[PDB]
Amino acid sequence: VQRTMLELLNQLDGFETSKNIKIIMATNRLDILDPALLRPGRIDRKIEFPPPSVAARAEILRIHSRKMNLTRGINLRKVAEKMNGCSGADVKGVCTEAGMYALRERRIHVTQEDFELAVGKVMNKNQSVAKLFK
Amino acid sequence: SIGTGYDLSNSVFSPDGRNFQVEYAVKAVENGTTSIGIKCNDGVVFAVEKLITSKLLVPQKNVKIQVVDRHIGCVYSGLIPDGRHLVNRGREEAASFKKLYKTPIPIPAFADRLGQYVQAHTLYNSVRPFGVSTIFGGVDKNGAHLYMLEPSGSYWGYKGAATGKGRQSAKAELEKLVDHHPEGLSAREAVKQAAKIIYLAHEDNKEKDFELEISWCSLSETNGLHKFVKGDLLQEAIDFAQKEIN
Amino acid sequence: GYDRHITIFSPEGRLYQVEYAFKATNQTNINSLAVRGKDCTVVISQKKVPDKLLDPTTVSYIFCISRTIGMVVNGPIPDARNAALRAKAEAAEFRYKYGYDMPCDVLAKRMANLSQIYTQRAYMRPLGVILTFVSVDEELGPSIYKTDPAGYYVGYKATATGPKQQEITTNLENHFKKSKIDHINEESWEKVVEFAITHMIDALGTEFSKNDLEVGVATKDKFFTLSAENIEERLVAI
Amino acid sequence: MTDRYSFSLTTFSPSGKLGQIDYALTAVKQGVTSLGIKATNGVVIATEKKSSSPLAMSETLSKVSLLTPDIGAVYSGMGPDYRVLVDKSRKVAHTSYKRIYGEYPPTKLLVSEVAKIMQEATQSGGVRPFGVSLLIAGHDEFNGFSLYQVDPSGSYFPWKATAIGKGSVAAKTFLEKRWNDELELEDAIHIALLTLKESVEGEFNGDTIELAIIGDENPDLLGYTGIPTDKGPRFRKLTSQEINDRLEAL
Amino acid sequence: IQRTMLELLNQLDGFDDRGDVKVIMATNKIETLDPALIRPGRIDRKILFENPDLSTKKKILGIHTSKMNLSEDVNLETLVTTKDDLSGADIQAMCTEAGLLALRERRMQVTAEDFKQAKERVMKNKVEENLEGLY
Amino acid sequence: MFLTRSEYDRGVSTFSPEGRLFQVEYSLEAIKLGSTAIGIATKEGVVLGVEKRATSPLLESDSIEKIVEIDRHIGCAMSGLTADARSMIEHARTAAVTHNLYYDEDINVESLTQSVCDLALRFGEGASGEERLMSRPFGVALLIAGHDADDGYQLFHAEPSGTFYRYNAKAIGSGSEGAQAELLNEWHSSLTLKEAELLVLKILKQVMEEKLDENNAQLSCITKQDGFKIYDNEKTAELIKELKEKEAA
Amino acid sequence: MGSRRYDSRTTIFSPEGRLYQVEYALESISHAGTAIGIMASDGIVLAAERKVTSTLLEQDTSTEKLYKLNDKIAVAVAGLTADAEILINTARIHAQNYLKTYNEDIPVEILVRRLSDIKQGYTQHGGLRPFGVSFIYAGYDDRYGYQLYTSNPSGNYTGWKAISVGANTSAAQTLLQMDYKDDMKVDDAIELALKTLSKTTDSSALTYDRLEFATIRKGANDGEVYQKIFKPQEIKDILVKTGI
Amino acid sequence: MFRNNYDGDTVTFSPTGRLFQVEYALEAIKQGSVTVGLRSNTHAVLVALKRNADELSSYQKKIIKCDEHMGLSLAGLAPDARVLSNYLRQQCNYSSLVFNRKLAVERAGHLLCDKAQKNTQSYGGRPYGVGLLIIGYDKSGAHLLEFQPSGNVTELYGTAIGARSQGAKTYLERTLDTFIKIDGNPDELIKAGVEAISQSLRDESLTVDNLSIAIVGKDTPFTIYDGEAVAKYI
Amino acid sequence: MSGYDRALSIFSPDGHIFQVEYALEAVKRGTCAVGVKGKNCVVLGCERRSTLKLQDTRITPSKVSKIDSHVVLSFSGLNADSRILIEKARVEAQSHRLTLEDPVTVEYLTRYVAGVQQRYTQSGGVRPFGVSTLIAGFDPRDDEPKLYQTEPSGIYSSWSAQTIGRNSKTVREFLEKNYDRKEPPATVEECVKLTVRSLLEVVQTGAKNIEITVVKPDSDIVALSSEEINQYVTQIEQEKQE
Repeated sequence: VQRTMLELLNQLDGFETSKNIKIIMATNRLDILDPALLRPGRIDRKIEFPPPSVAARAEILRIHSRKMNLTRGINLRKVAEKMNGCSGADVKGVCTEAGMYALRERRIHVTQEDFELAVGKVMNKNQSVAKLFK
Repeated sequence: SIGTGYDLSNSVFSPDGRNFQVEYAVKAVENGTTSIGIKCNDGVVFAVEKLITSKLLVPQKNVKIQVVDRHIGCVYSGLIPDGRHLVNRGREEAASFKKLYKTPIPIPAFADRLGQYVQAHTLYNSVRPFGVSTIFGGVDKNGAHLYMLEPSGSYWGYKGAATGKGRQSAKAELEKLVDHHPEGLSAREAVKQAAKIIYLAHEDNKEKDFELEISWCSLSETNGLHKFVKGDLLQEAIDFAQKEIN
Repeated sequence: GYDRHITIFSPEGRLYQVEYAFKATNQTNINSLAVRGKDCTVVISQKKVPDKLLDPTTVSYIFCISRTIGMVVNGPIPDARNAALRAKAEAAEFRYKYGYDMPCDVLAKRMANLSQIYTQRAYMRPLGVILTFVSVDEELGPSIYKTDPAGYYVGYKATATGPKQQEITTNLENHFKKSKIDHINEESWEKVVEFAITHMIDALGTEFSKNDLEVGVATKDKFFTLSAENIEERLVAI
Repeated sequence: MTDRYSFSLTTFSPSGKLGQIDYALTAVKQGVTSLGIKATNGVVIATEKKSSSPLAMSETLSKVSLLTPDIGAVYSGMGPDYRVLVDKSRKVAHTSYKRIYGEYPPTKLLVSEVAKIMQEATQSGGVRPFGVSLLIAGHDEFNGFSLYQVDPSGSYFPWKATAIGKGSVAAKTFLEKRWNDELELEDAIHIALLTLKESVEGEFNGDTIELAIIGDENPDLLGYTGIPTDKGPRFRKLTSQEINDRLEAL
Repeated sequence: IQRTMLELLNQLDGFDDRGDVKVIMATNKIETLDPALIRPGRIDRKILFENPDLSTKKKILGIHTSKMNLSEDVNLETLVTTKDDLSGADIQAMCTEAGLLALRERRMQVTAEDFKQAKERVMKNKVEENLEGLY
Repeated sequence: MFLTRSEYDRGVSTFSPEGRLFQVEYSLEAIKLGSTAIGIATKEGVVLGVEKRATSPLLESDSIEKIVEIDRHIGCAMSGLTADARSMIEHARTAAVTHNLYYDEDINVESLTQSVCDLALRFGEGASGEERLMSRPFGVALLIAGHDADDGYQLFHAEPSGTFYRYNAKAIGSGSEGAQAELLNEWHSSLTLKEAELLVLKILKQVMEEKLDENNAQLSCITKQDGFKIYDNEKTAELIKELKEKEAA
Repeated sequence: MGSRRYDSRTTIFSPEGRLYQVEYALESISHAGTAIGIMASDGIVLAAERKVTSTLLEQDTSTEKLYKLNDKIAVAVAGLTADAEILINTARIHAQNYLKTYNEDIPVEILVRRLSDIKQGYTQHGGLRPFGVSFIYAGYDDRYGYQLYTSNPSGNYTGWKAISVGANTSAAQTLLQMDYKDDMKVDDAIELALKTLSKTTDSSALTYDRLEFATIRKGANDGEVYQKIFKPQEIKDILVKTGI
Repeated sequence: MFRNNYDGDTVTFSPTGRLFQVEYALEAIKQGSVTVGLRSNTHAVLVALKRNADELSSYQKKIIKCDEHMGLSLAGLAPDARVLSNYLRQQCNYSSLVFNRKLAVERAGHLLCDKAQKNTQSYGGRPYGVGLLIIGYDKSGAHLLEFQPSGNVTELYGTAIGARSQGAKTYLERTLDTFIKIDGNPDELIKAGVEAISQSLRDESLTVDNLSIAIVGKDTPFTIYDGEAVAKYI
Repeated sequence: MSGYDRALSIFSPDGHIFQVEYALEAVKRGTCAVGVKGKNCVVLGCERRSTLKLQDTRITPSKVSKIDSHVVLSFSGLNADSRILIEKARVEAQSHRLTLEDPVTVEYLTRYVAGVQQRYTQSGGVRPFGVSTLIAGFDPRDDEPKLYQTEPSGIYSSWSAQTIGRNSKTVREFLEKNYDRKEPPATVEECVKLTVRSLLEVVQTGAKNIEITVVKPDSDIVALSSEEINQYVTQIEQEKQE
């Protein structure tokens, strides 16, 4: 079924196969499957999503932060300086339980203190002196 | 050590602590000629089945025995040449003893040498063990002795001995004989008592004939030196032992 | 490799070979024991005899290497003598060089340290044996030491060895917690012998002769085997 | 005779991490616990033995060992591969430094040459490494008190307060909190002592433990009094009651 | 599936008198997959394609852009080299990547640097080996 | 068994499971994979001949050397490989001068090759009890040739297996059998040097992969008068010249 | 013996025509630390980014990603330090040998073709591994003035301008490939280093304990160069002058 | 069938006890040609035929001098013979300038038997794969011995080896009490010791050059009758 | 593997010996090179694979490598092994000049360094020299030009031109076309424009990459200046006008 779709785009419909159909594709681990598929035939741009930058993560933290509350007393970027390149996907995580931690004690109003907490919630527990190398 | 295992190469203790490259050897000697060693009450005597494998062989021409410096008789079994090797070491080292300490060689300290040269061919990886089962017995001021030899070095001091393809057969008589003689026989009479063995042991191999040879060493008969026996002595024996087994 | 040779460990963090060499020591189903005194020690080793052609004076697991010193082996013989021989040859060195005779401790600081070397450079397989010693030194008194295929040599108050060094000891440590003594009394070289024989037969319950057992005692400028007619002196008890 | 100069351990696996090294220290972690720390005015090292059977004496087997009157060390790993290399080590200090100069060596470089005992073994033909990662403590005059770890490769690190062995990680996780930048000795030994007692069951008898220090000279032990240019041996261990009276304090 | 092979393996050669036919095929890898069906009684020969030579590559691409502007003349002959073992087909990609780079323009304008920005780009994805031993 | 060779090839000094050891025979093949040679017995002289594998038109083919003298009155050809052949030459000619020093006469030829064919058994075992010098055997079938007193005009055929036979004519290369047949039914007992030199070329025009000239074969002669030498191209371009009329029909 | 002691995989080739143990070793380094070395007109520098940074680990007495050879040459080691203290013990003698017979100091092009020729020496002879190492060099002479070199575990040395090694380096060059002029005074070099290292590593916090570097100059007119390894306080000076 | 291991080297016993490589050596000589002989009380003989490659080529040399009071033949590999021969000349030479009470035959076997032993236990090396025949003469008279790579030297009247040999030894066993009773008639036992070699072969023409003999006795020094002087003895 | 004859010893059933053909199968991955001898001159050439403009231009370890005033050496592929052959050749030069009181030939030199490799592939515990080299230069007081090519199997074979390494087969066919044993180039500049032109197919007009010497009678050795080269790189391209 990979052998057919590869040809389904070529030499029988190939005059019009990829004419006006304009596929995309989303994966991980590009370096294990066939090299037949990634090539200019059937593909154009092996483009890439790295983790974000410090400036990126501020935006992405500011945006799942929308609907929370009539908050105050915040500078929501220094958290990004607390937090190295992890993802622009998990930060909703630390954006989430910050509310929960205050929800846990019923103050619907929020604080910077919780962001300091929830950020440390995830990876400090997700953590060998054999440095034979120099 | 059945396959994908350990028996193939030396100095690898199989997990029951064994060198299965060794215990293959004792089957080799078990697949060889017969020979014996007896303690007279005043010395020793040996024997062997020489093996006619053809008609073109000459009596008293190709022995199966060598000898130590002056006294210590030594026999072979299983494989001859590997035996012949260390007997060159036998005559060798005993001269290093004699030149140095100004006397002949005692037999216990002798095995203290020859019971290690073979042991020191067990422990490496790039050698083979001597596929034999040797015997040597002799005389000294402290009396006489007999020593059997196993390739792993498990040499003890016997009064009677055996090897070859006729062990349980032969050694039975050696046990069934000695209990009837706690005295310990003198020399000339144990001879025919032993030739009784070989013309009985060969019962396995009745496809063929054979012959034998004899050793001799005692105080009252050689001053305690080694030699063979000829003339009417052993000829009076071979017919005797052949006479009293029919 | 990793399961055949020695000089490469397992992935785990140990090896497998030498753990076997300890095992061949039990390849003769023999038991032994050794004890102390103010001036005396004892060693013993039950002797088996298959087919009766042997010369039981020639049979021996014991090698009095020198004056002041004594040893007995375990496991098989031929891989023991070479461990005994260079021992004997060594006392022709320490004496000729450092004046006087070897204590045990320097010896079982030495005869082991090369057994370690027999498991770095694997060209020589390690000697298939655990091995003991006895003596009556001058500073520390009658001292015992144990040795082994890899060298955790240790002094002792007493020992136990064979296939059954789990309960023979239990028949012994039972009362060195009671009598409150590493030492043992009845100093003379007889009375301590029956102690060694009575407690083991209490652990075994088998009768003997001079034929099947032996003796070895460390004494000043002395070490030797002897006649074991004193099997009788146990008889007077019950 | 010995036809096996074939270099063991010389086969880099494709990841680049060697084979037996990462297996060798798989032992030392499986081995017993030890430690040794540092202060401003003195040093200490200690561990425990695990006799493993009662009748065996437990004072002849000195796990701690001397190599100079100013240096002393301990391990926790394999035993018989320790007592052989010290005999090389202390021999070196007579040879490589003393006979040629006269003095005893500093410890910026004794450890270096003790490392060279080790890498020459993980690189020649058919030789396993020594299953030990020991540590030494010593005193000098360009640097005074000091401490060093080693490892069966050869990489020596310096340290301040360290454990290696079974539960060392728990101890390294322990020291640094109740440690102090100037924890002088008689509290050091305490925190050191209890630093082990958590790491052990069975019994904590005073005879169970050895330890020692490098402090200040003690020419009551020097014997040959009558020479002002003969300072005291700065190293000296302790017996089993003067440990067992700091122990009654807890 | 084996039965799907047999009759065809049969229908091929079971047919004789191929006065007119040419039953042919092709793939991307054979050296570990196909049977030992090969016999001139069944199949005769086998002919290879693979990566091109430089002068082979030289025939390729102005002819593409012959149907294209080249606002300016940008000496493509020094653009590529035999050392970079391109595909044969990253080059129509090249030819359009630059107009894409003019699709990153209001200018519909041809430039050498656009090709420069492309092969630097596309080969950032393509592999590269270590010149460790300088072998 | 299933694999008699592959399961016992890697053991250089190991006899087969059927008797004839291996790495010698693996060493006895590649002589064919190289380039042929040929030589002939004769009482008024001796001839040798080869090809030279004119690979490209850049190689100055006078520079290649499948042929060389040992001494004044001995010459050797080669085959197969050539890097592994200098060493025997550099040992072989050493004996002749030495024989011309310790004994001061001229050396025989049968007293030579024995001290050449022994040399290629140092691997595994040794010749006169000595242990070993070199890893592997080395494959070049040589063709010595030389006058002497006791026997006159001779040749031998070396072989790394340690064997050698006093052929009266013998070839090398993959074309050996393809021609050695042709010589067997052609070699008489009372021929001349020249017609032999005319003979040998018949094979080279026959066997060779391409049309030959000066720069595709060369030759070398023997005389008790001159000893040993070779033939330059124009001389080679003359025995081939008047070759043809003998095959005009 | 041979059939079971794999002494064959060393010092041999692929069928595709290459080596394994070396392409492994050259890769094996990249698990290790990181260092750089450049060539300013005024003088020379180096640097090293450790990774061993346990807080109680003493990291202030002496150093391990950097060593010396003599009074005018220095290096920046990378590899495993059990395989560094030997050839260095073979290098330091070499200067104390070259002087000892020619009463001058080393033309620095000569010794790297004395150190490389023991690294090569093992990956042809024997069945031994190579030294798993890569070096930097930094030295001065008169028949070439300043210099800088780079080596490998095989034995292939190279002269280079401004280099990184160890980890994550192929971008590091590409992080500076724009920034390297040729004027290059000293105090506009160190700004590149931190601008290099502070954009590639684990934690941008970058405690001084996790950093070492050195320097070379010409401070006495018509005089030798000043070997100076910097020590913590003066390391920390420029560390914060930059404002980080 | 199926592969065996334990052959890879000359050091491993089999599970039974064989040195499986050794037998593969001894394989070659039955795979090789024949060289035989017999004994008189005053004389004793070697004889062996030849091989070739083509008719252009000469034949192999197969019987080799070692002294006047000894000589030998071979059947198998050519190199190993020279090793022993170039070795063997030395001892019969060595005794002739140190004791000059000339070397006897039997002890020669008893030391080169021990040659092969040393080269059949170690690793690095290889077994000399030949079973050769040998003669001699001494105060004890003439003799005849046999060789194997095992080290099993055996003193005998006569013997055959090589391919197609069985009938010839079998002829000899059938013809035993006759050829040896003679003395001073060397040229008649050979006439039985040739038709012996007429047992199993093709030889459809004048075997003039295919064949060679030497002999010694109480008077006869070791000399190899070769060439057409042999042709009468056909 | 002290001794051990690992697989260098093991011949093939085809006849070859694996690790040798493997070697010069590895050599082609390295920088090309070239040699020419004309009427009176001898010429050489190499390349520098493209660096990032950091590969130190001043003291690069180059491909030409002198021996004396009258001999040089160029090579291909591996480099750490190149540096010893260059040493234990010129060693023998200073020696040969001494104990014979007169300098080397070239037919004495190629025999050595082509014979050495055979010992590094017919011995134990040794890997071959994964390298291929050529020699170039005159004998003393002789106008004759000579170059000899040699490769790890140990054979040396003279030439008039030859190329080694990468994409040589893309090149040497150009040279057999132009160069001919008919008639040399006249003199120096003739060989060079012929020499350089042949490279250009693998060159991307990197004039910096390529580096050249010549050799002349009376040992007038010299390397040439990038400007002198580059002004050939262009006028040759000026001739492209068709």
